[PDB]
Amino acid sequence: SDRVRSITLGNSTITTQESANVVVGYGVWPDYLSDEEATAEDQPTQPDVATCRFYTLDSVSWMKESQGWWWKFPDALRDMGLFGQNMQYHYLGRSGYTIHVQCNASKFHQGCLLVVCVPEAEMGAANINEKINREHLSNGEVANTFSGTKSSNTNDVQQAVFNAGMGVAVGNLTIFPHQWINLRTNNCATIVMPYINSVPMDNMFRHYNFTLMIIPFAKLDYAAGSSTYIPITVTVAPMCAEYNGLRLAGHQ
Amino acid sequence: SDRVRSITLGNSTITTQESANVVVGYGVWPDYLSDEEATAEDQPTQPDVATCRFYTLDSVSWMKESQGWWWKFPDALRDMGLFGQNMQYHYLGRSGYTIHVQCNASKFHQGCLLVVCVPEAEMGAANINEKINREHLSNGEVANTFSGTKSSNTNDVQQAVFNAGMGVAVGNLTIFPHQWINLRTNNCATIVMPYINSVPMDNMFRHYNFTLMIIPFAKLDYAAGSSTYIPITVTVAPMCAEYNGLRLAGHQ
Amino acid sequence: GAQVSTQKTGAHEIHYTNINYYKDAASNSANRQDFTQDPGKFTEPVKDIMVKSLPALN
Amino acid sequence: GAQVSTQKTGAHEIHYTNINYYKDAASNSANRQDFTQDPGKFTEPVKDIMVKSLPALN
Amino acid sequence: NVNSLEAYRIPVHSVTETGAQVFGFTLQPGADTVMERTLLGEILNYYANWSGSIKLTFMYCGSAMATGKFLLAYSPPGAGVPKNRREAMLGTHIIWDIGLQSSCVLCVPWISQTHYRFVSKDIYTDAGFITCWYQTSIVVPAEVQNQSVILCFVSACNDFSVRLLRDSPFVRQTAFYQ
Amino acid sequence: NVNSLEAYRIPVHSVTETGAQVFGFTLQPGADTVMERTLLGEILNYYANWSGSIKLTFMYCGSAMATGKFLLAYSPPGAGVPKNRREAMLGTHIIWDIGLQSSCVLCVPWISQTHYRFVSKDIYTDAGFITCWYQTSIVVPAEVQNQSVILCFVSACNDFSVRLLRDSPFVRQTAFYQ
Amino acid sequence: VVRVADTMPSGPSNSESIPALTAAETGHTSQVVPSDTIQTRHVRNFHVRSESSVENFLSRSACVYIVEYKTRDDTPDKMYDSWVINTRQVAQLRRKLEFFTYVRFDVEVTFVITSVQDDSTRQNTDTPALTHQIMYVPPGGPIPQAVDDYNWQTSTNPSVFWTEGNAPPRMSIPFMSVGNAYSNFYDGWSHFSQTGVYGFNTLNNMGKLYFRHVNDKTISPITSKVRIYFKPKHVKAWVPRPPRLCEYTHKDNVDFEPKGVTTSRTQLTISNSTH
Amino acid sequence: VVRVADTMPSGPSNSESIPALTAAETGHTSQVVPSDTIQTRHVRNFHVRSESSVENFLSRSACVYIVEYKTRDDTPDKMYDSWVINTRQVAQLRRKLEFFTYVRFDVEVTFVITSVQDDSTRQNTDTPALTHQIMYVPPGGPIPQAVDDYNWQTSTNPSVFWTEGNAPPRMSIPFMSVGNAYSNFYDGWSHFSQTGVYGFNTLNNMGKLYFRHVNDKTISPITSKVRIYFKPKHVKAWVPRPPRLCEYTHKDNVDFEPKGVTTSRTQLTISNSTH
Ligand SMILES: CCCCCCCCCCCCC/C=C/[C@H](O)[C@H](N)CO
Ligand SMILES: CCCCCCCCCCCCC/C=C/[C@H](O)[C@H](N)CO
Repeated sequence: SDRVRSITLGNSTITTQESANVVVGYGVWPDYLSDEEATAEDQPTQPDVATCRFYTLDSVSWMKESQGWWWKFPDALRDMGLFGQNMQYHYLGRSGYTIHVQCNASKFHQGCLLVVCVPEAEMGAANINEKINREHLSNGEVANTFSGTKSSNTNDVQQAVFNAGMGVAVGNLTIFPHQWINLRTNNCATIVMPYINSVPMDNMFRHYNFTLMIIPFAKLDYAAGSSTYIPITVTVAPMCAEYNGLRLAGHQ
Repeated sequence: SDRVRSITLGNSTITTQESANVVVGYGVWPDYLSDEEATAEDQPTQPDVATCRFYTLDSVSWMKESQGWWWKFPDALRDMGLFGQNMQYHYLGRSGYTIHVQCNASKFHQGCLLVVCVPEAEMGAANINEKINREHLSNGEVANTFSGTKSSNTNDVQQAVFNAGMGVAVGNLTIFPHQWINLRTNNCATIVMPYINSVPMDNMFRHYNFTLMIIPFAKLDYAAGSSTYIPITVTVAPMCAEYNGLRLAGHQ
Repeated sequence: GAQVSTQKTGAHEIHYTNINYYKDAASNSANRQDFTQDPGKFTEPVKDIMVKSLPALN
Repeated sequence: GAQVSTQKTGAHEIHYTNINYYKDAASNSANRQDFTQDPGKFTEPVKDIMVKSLPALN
Repeated sequence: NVNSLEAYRIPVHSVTETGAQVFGFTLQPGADTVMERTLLGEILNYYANWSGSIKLTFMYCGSAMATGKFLLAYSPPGAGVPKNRREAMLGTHIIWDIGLQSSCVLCVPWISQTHYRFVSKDIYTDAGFITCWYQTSIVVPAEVQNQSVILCFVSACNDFSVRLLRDSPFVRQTAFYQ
Repeated sequence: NVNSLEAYRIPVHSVTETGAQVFGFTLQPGADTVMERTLLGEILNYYANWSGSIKLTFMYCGSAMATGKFLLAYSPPGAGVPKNRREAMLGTHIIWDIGLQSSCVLCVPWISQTHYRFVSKDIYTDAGFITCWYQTSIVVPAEVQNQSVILCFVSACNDFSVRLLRDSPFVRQTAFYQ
Repeated sequence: VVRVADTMPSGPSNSESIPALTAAETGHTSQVVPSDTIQTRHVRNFHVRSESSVENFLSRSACVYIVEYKTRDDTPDKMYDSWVINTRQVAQLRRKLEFFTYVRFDVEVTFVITSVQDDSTRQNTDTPALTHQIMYVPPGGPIPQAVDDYNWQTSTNPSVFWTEGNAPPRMSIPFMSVGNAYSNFYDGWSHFSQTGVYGFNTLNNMGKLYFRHVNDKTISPITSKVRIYFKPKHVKAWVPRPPRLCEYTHKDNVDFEPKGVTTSRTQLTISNSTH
Repeated sequence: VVRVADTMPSGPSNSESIPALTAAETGHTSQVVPSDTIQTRHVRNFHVRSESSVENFLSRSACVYIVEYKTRDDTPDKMYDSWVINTRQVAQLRRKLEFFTYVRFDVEVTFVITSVQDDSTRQNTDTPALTHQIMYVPPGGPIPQAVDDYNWQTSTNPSVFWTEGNAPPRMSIPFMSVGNAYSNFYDGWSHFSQTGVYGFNTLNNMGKLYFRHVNDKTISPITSKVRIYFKPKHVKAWVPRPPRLCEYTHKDNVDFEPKGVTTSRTQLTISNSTH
């Protein structure tokens, strides 16, 4: 059957046995930048094995009262090997991604996640005329968490699930490349995400390309003898990463 | 005339106007590793612009009483950009080099340097049954200095010019790929140096591939009104660098 | 399985016979008749070679 | 009654001579040059063989 | 645990947060205490040099209603041992999802300076570290046991070799066998 | 001067009249103290017979504004050592003018009774004398240093040979190297 | 000339093919190549599985027993020695043979004989060169019971004579079994009623060697000690089996005390700490 | 059959050609023939660079070590001897090998064994012929700790047995390195943190030899002294380097005291006087 899928990128391999399918972007597969759409004049850097490979982020715990999580993604891979180093030494970056999310249960557990991959998720603030600190939009490989009600913390994102931090209807948030992790059919959700920007290359510190969002619509539920701890693991692999404008290390 | 030479490697260019020639190794030009001489099984990493480029070391001051200098060279480029980072993240390295040394004077100054490039310059100790610390064999981009007489420091190399730290005749040290910087004809000395080892790839921290040596045979001399400060600048460019065995950053 | 080759004689004025007796090439005698050389990698180790009559650094 | 065969040399860079001297085959030297193998009876010892890309217990 | 059959059982269960280490050993087939008396360790302990790839196969022996994920990482030396899952996924790894197909293969790639290692221990030919981490936890339904058992397998690939004969360091006799 | 790097420097300067001797040694590659520990002297000290020509290359390491001329003479034996420049120019010599090309070659021609000499010293195969004289002085302008340094080189030509193996007389050990 | 397998290059993959997912419950060893999981290059590999074949692994000379006998004694049994032939009194050659269940090989036998002058009051002698005799008796033949016994004539039995100081004596021996292979293990009894002896001791039946000095009573005692070296050549081997964990006890049975499976670690997870 | 270069005839010259003017600053050795400077004749030269090749220069047997052991002692360690294998305890073969950085050769090993009766009160004996054993242990094998130890069995380790008065024992040994050449010099450390030991002592790892008498306790002490001769054959050599000026001190490092460059003259110009 087509439920078993194997993905190899570099020296890292994922074998799944209850997959659903693979969503590829807006139909476009990630490729390198051609000479007609180019702007910069010098030779790029294509590592292609030491960069294009699966990196595993932190596992998050999914209780019955969990609301959702988000990661900003050119910035969650800041300290992930030679991808993060090549981010630190160059000025212009350009890559696509492969986002694989693991969550397992048994046939006695129920629940349903929505894994969305949203371009340009410019988020709102908890206090309206106030500036958000960078530690709340992103935290690296550590997830930020939505809240169930109207949050009003200082220098923080408005954390409500029914507005997704952006002021929209959370049910209408499926216009983006998405899958579901339904615990009675699924085990994982693979999303191939190409490069989307208004410019051909961009800096990978000053800009946030997209935002993964994992939101449980059907709440997690189980009986009085089943397992309580259910983790959720996100694994990311850059694809067709190239780099331009080499200079010293830093971001300022 | 053939005295003007221009060398381009990456986004760095050297134009010289009083060059002599270019010595290329033992006749062999630096190339990549073929599939027949290979040992490891996984895909290497070939950056080719962000790595293969000229890096400038520290300038050293050449008085009338100067004796000589040496640099160990897979280790003097430890903190030089993505070459040093790619050294820090991989286990096996393999590259050739281009060593260009600058020293200028006027037509009233005299002197003569010998720029040697010595493979496997395993050096002796000042005290015979004593262990040498690593800060005296190499210091990174900072040069170590020979002495005119028998040196007897603790945990240090035997620093005498007439034995070159190796126990040989310093006049016989021209069997290696060398040039001279004679201040009445020359301005620079370019040495293209291929990969020489007993194994096809090696670790670039545990091993010292070669040792540049700059020794003044004819001592520096000038009149009572000429310029006193004469620097000597070494510039190095890795060639055909490839990397194998990616893991976390460190050396232990 | 015999091999015939010339002996080391002088000039201006042979043919020994050799049979190998062991299954390994590390048992064979020394190859003391390879007289070739090439000092082009130690002498003349330069780019843009020199023509010996030109001033060469002209 | 001589037999000529190649020696064990390395790669990237021979022909010893053997004559048997005794009337019995139990006197001969060891057959140290048979390098063939077949691990198809120890690995893959099954009926209805597996194709390594199929789920195989699909 | 060596004087029983419990030495083969790798304990695994539901965790509290995530991302902890399951087990770990050093890639020394013939010098490591883990795969010393294993079949590859025996045959390699009749030799002194070895070369080629190594397959590690992991069988999940839990229940049909239990799910889980793991990160099976190989890390070449030069650094030390990876101390979290962040340092472990920077090397050769695979994510294994437990489903109908009950076993996964981590095929350790041959990555070496030389062509051969040594079977005994030396600093020069060091090979790396096999480690295993929780990608996601073991979620199980009600009225099903939580703690389960992973079994591990090892064999050599089709590019494997051994070079130098020697006596095995396991044979120790004192007198004859009258 | 051997316990320094000054042993390689041949001192030369402006003279008062003309025609004095700069340096001098005997053509014995392996027995003369001058070219004993040189590379040709080492390899020839692993042999007992030698044959063929010898190149001597002289590099002027002074300043670009200084000029001068020298007479690089070879004299076969039978007489003694030439005592002036008049006796030195009666043999094989070359006048070297110092200009843009900074080095000259005195190629010592193979002139011998036999086909081979001996590497060690004997009266029968004596080879001759290398000497160097002032053709004209070193004229230098004002505000430039007067005393300069000549370096010397040696190698063998393409018709060179060695014949009889022996142990080198340089190896002297007493005990083992524990 | 048989090389090992080359490593073929690969690229990225995203498909329903699963080489890493298998089932070890079918008794099947997965054929997974490193080019199935990660991206590999092209490696032209020149290694040869040469010194791991069954011929090269077993064909090495191994000491199987030490035989001691003297040249003058008060009791006649210490002037000669005998040995029932087995390969199961030295653990190295026994453990090298017990990788397989059945074997078929020719044997190459080499004796190494050394003599030592015993301690006595009259050590200042001049002894002529000692000559030794090694007689092989096929199973059923007559047995010598003294050094001067008339069964040492060797009219039909194989024999070898060695003078002191020469090369070691060497002879070749063919495959001597009454079955189709030397059975290393025999799971069964000797009697049809399932009594008697249990093990491979029924199927040994190889004969036995005899050792003496051809010289007569000397005027000073000298102790000879001869070492027997077997060399298995022309080797075929069938149905392999795991190596023995436990230390041996006897030659006739397979019995043991239980041994732990491997060496303990005292922890289960590695770290960059004191491991 | 490769001759040296002929000398070609020449005549007078007057032109802008300058073979004698060159530049040694380019690292270039001038190719000046004597027919470029002076007038030469035609000499048909028949000399052959035969006994200067790298094969003929190194392929000579050289004593690398002396090994001493006895046949009866109060302490058991003086009845046997051992030697960790290197080529760096005798200066002649070491200095002949250290012309190059990397070498690749097969070895031909020859042992010369001599025995001397030690001084004692009971020298009037009649000793039968001594037999010696030389066991080679590849790196990692078990070590004998007595002369009667059971690790002297040589079931898998290479061995050689020699009776007194014969030819010297000789065997051939192939290229045994784990790399592509025997590294004469290793500029580097043993640990990745650049500590440990510095030099070629990490890359020795060749095994070690063992020496004893096959005979038992004799009634008078005899001192055997065996000399090991290596012969490098099938020679390839790379990247030459200058010979060592200074006297050696140890086997494990390269350290020295500074030595003058050559012998002094006390004058700088020759003359027909007392020179
Ligand atoms: C004196 C001349 C003849 C020398 C006789 C010496 C040995 C004769 C017996 C042949 C050796 C067979 C040894 C046993 C072979 C098998 O390994 C065992 N049956 C168990 O496998
Ligand atoms: C008893 C039979 C075997 C005899 C064993 C004797 C020697 C075994 C080792 C082979 C000799 C290799 C010696 C060292 C070679 C190289 O010169 C060094 N590694 C340094 O270059």
